[PDB]
Amino acid sequence: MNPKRIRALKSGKQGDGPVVYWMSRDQRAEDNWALLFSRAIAKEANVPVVVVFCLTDEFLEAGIRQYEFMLKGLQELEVSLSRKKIPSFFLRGDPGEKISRFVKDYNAGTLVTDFSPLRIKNQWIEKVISGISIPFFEVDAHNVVPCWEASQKHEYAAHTFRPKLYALLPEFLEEFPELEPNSVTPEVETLSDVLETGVKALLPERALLKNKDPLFEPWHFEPGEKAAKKVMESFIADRLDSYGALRNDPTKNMLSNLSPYLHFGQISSQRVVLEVEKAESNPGSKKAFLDEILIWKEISDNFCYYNPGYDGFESFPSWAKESLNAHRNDVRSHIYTLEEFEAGKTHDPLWNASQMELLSTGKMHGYTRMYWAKKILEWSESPEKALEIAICLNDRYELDGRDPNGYAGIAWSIGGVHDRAWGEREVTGKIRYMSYEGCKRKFDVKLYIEKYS
Ligand SMILES: Cc1cc2nc3c(=O)[nH]c(=O)nc-3n(C[C@H](O)[C@H](O)[C@H](O)COP(=O)(O)OP(=O)(O)OC[C@H]3O[C@@H](n4cnc5c(N)ncnc54)[C@H](O)[C@@H]3O)c2cc1C
Repeated sequence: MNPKRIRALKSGKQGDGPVVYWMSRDQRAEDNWALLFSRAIAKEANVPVVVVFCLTDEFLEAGIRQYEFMLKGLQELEVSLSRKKIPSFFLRGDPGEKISRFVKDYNAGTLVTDFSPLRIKNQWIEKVISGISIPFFEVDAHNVVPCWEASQKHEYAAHTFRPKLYALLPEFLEEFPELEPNSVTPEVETLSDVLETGVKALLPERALLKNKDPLFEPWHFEPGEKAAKKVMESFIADRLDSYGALRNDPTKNMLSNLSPYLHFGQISSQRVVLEVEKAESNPGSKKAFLDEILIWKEISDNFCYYNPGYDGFESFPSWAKESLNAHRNDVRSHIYTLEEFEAGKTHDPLWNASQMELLSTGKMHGYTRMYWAKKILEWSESPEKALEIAICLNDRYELDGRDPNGYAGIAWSIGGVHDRAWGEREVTGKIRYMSYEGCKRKFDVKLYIEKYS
C-alpha cells in the first residue's frame, strides 16, 4: 500500500465508529485503492468499514442514459459489497448536508473519499469540511500514478508529461490486493424506487425524434462491473491487435468501448493496463492504446487539477488566446444556435451524422469527437460560445460525459490545450483545422453518414 495515493484534506480527532468511504468517482468493489485504504484503516482501529453514496440534486442536469447506467451498476455493486459484509448507504440530496448528518448519526471514526479534480467535487469537499470534526482523507483510485505525484505543474504538452508518467510506472503500476471482508456485520431507500422516481422526473426532457419514440439505444453498453470486465477481455482478444491501425476510422468498431465504465469508475484503468501490458499483440497497437489510457487520460486529470478555470477561455495557451482574439471579428461562414446543434441541423452531413451517433448511442467515435467540437468553434459567434455549446452537448449526451477527459478534450479541440500552433486561418486562427475533405481522405465518410441517418 503506497502512502502516496492518499492525501489528507483536514485533520481531527478519530472517533470509535465505522470508517466511512464516501464513494463518488470510483463505483466498484474490485481494484479500488480508496476502498482498500478504508478497509486497512478500519482494520487498524478494530472497527468495520461502511460505504456511502450520495444521489445529488444535479442528476437532472444530465439525462436518463447516465442516470440508468449509474444506478444499474450501483445495484450490482450493493450485492458485491454485501457479499464482503460491507453495508452500503445511498443518501439523496446535498452531500454537504447528508455526509455531515451521516457521520454524526452513525458516530463515524474516519471519513474517506475518492479523488476527482472537478469543480463540483471540490464544492462538496468544501462544505463537508466545514461541519466534520473527525479525520477525512482522499485517495486517488482513478489514476495509476496519483495526480499530485505525476506532476506538480500543468504540463503544456503530451511530449512533456509522457517521460514523467513512464518514469514512475515501475513504482505505482502494481497488482491489487484482495479486498478482505469485514469481521462481523455492523449495525436511505432502495435504488429501485430512486430509479423510478428519478426517471419520472427526467421523462419530459428525454431525447426523442419526430415520431415520439426515444432516441437513445441502451443495448450498446450493459452497465456493471461484470460487464465492464467482459468488455476489456473482448478488446484484448479481438480488437487490441487492430487498434493502432484503426482507432481513427469511425466506420469500424475497433475501440475498447471502456469509457462509460471508466468514467463512472466501474472498472479500474490500472487493471486494464495490467492485462494489456501482459498481453502479446502488436507493439505499435499496444503503444497507442497505452498512450490513450495512461498519457491522455491522466493528463486530463492534470489539466483539471492545476487549472481552476479549465472550462473557460482563460485556461487556453497564450498563443491560442492571442490567435483567437485576432480573429474574433472575422465573418463566420455560418452561425447556428444551440438548438440547431443539438438536433444536428447543420449543412454538414458529417457533423450531423456525428451528432446522431452521440444522441442515439451516447458514445460518439473518438475521431469524430475532434471534428464535432472543432466545427462548433468555426460556426459560433465567439470562442466562449463554442466552449459552452460543446460542454453542454458533451455532458448531456455522452455516457462518459461530465469527466475530466471531456474537459481536456474540448480544451484541445477549440483552445489548442496540449497542442501546437498550426497554419493561420480566418476565424479559427492558429488552431488545428480539420476539413471535411480531409476526413474523406482518411475514412469512408459515406458509410458513417448512412449508418446514422
Ligand atoms: C470533443 C471531445 C469530447 C470528449 N468527450 C469525452 C467525454 O465526455 N468523456 C470522456 O471520458 N472522454 C471524452 N473524450 C475523449 C475520447 O474521445 C473518448 O474518451 C473516447 O472517445 C472514448 O471512447 P473509447 O474508450 O472506446 O476509446 P479507446 O481508444 O478504447 O480509449 C481508451 C481510454 O483511453 C482514454 N482516452 C483515450 N483517448 C482519450 C482522450 N483524447 N482524452 C482523454 N482520455 C482518453 C480514455 O479513458 C479511454 O476510455 C472526448 C474527446 C473530445 C475531443
